[PDB]
Amino acid sequence: VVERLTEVIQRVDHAGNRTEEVIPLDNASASEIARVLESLT
Amino acid sequence: TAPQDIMQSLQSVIEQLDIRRAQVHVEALIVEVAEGSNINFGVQWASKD
Repeated sequence: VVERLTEVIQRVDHAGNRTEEVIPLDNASASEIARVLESLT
Repeated sequence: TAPQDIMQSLQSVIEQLDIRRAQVHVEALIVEVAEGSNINFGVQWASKD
């Protein structure tokens, strides 16, 4: 029974995986796009 | 000095305001032709008393 809850959690611990990435911007200003994309949500 | 968006605007303005100017050669011509004349003819007398 512990086996599953090593299974469940460390499978569920995958589900909420949150990683960050830097996307460059060749034309638009990053400060605009940061206001626009944050006005949606 | 501006953000990446405003810059790309101000580069297309400066590119279009940087054009080569033409120069002009302005001649004036001031002409004047004058022609005068006059004529004067008359007799006069005098005498004693």
